[PDB]
Amino acid sequence: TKLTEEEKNRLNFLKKISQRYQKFALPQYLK
Repeated sequence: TKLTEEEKNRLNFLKKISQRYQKFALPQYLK
């Protein structure tokens, strides 16, 4: 597929970059 794959990738890319992107702001917690 073209949607499932991409959507499935975002979950990996986000979690992959999250490792380094946790100080810039971290929108995770409430805002």
